[PDB]
Amino acid sequence: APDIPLANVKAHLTQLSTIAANNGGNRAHGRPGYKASVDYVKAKLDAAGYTTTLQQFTSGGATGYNLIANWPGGDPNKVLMAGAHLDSVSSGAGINDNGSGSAAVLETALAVSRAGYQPDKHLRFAWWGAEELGLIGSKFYVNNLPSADRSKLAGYLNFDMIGSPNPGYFVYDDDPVIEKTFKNYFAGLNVPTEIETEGDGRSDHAPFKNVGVPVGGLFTGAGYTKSAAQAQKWGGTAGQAFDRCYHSSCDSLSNINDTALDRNSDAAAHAIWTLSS
Ligand SMILES: CC(C)C[C@H](N)C(=O)O
Ligand SMILES: [Ca+2]
Ligand SMILES: [Zn+2]
Ligand SMILES: [Zn+2]
Repeated sequence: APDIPLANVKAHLTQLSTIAANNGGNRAHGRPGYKASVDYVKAKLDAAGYTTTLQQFTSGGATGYNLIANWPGGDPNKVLMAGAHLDSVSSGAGINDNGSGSAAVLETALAVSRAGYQPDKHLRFAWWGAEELGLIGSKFYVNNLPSADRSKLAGYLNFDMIGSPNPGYFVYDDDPVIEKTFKNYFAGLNVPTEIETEGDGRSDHAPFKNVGVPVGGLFTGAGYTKSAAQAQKWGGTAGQAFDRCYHSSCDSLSNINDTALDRNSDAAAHAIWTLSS
């Protein structure tokens, strides 16, 4: 797998920050900042050769969208999916929650095209809308997939908050194969990892997990406090939240730790290449 360039990931975050600033200060469901985010991501994917689909749904009286991108080729009966929610809360730009996961998945999708990669399994990427209203977009996608198509899903990888400013390195403890793939990557960098407990079933992997699709993912921490033991293994500040700007107006471009964002973006590409062989 390729090394994902941190500068390219940060460039997507800068574009999402500008879109929020030009649209009222946020990228929330039912507000212009969300559709403008979808448009930026879709344009990059269409230029790289992906087949893109906009799935529309209505929640809380407003139209939301999911963006689904399929890389042509691969085994249609074994699909590997990776995704991230693209909406923010209305209090701010949502750069770490979840511009960080959205940008890492977008750059990995662009890396597949730049590399001319032809995977054995078919690759599909998704950006979910309305996750902040209760996983509405990912629930809509799973509820609308016929059972014949659900059985073709080999796994779903989720990236939701992967650039926290005072980070931890947490790996989901769901499917064992996906979990091991991420743990082995971090072992090679000599970065320890811990099992994800803070989020639980509170992100877009839940609807997939509930219907039997193997799931996994990465997380760097939100409102919980980093312990002394955690600061010893990862650096940062003990006694302070992993993300002091969670759901706040200060979740902006300065609310990102570059080392964590780079390591998690690289880990995402490593898992996507490894599991699609
Ligand atoms: C609980 C954490 C993984 C983040 C949560 N899913 C959110 O979007 O706020
Ligand atoms: Ca990198
Ligand atoms: Zn989130
Ligand atoms: Zn959130």
